[PDB]
Amino acid sequence: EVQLVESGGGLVKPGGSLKLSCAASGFTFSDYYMYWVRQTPEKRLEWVATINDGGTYTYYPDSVKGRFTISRDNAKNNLYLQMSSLKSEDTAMYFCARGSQLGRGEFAYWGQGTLVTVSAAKTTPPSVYPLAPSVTLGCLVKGYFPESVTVTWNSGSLSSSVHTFPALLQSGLYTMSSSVTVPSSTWPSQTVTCSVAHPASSTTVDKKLEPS
Amino acid sequence: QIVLSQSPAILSASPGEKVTMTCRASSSVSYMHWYQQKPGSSPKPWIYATFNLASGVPARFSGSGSGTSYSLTISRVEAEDAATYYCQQWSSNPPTFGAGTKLELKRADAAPTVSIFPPSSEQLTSGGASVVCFLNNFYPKDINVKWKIDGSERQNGVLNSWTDQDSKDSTYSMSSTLTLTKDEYERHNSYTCEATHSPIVKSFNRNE
Ligand SMILES: [Cl-]
Repeated sequence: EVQLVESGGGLVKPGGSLKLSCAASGFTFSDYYMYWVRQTPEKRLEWVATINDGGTYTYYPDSVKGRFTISRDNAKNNLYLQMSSLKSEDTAMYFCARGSQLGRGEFAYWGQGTLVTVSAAKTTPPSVYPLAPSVTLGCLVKGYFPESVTVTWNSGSLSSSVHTFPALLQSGLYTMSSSVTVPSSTWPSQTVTCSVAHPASSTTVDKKLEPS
Repeated sequence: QIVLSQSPAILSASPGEKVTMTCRASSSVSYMHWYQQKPGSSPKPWIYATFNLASGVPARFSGSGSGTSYSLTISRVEAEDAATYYCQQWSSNPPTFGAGTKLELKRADAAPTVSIFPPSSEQLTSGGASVVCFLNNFYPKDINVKWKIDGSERQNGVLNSWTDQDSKDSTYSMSSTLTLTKDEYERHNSYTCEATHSPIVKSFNRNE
């Protein structure tokens, strides 16, 4: 399987610099053009960089040219995007991508993406509060910056009955919630834990769900 | 740059129907590509080179067109097809993408499962009183929520967040959060969350 794993995304100030990585495997990396594409918070997709097999030719849209530099390391099979003179309009999810030697310029493989947030606000870890009264439970994830967080319920074994509410920004900080629905014989007879990870603050917070 | 105009913006369809979404280009294009995106994941290659289905793309999907107009057709729509579909060209530099067609599925009306939650002890100690209400797995997407404290409708401090359509049951969910300080929350006893598409209500009493 072709794999593309982005890393290095996160929080950076206007005018600042951040460098993204993309670890590629499952194909001979040095036989392919590589690309970065970003998706804005308005969900628009835009191509932001193209690089050669050998890294000798690079192409960019006018909006990033002079600011972003695509490079690659064919030994380690990493692709990079040095971003500089960052503006708030560069806030986006950044995907590395691989095409096809068949031409036609399709994006045949995408990474999962790394979020870049351009902002003067501080990194803040979340406060996690259980939401306790089929029975529905939740965890409120309050007062964090930047995105994203992930909430898992009993290590993913309850994922099918989960809802993940989009984060809202309020007083410079995000707040979101996650719900899970389980049989009334499953809780409170068994323990239900929400596990909240915020990579930007290297935090993982666990809360047990217990009746109020 | 070749501008791709995708139509319609929202395609609303019931399962079983044949639907077509359109991608118009400002200028002629040799090949059109299509991606499917579901929330929380990157766009997935879906149709490449106008006609060809990407691996694990159902046969219900077809692509067609030439020149300055392309289409993506679903012979019989299923619930799992709910997602945003993007067309993309790279006949000339730069490569460009359309703005997406969001395919929404219809289904029977469904009342929300409503859950109201009192602030945790931890939060009240930290001077906070977020009162949370879930309206889960309802249809259609348009629904109203109202809060009452001690019997009076309260409007300020209510923030709502909607999910996108569930791929399995074609329903939506939403959270409504009444953000109080502990001081404010402790002045009152009865907290009510009401859903209207005759409402569905849920309440708790602080004193219990
Ligand atoms: Cl989970």
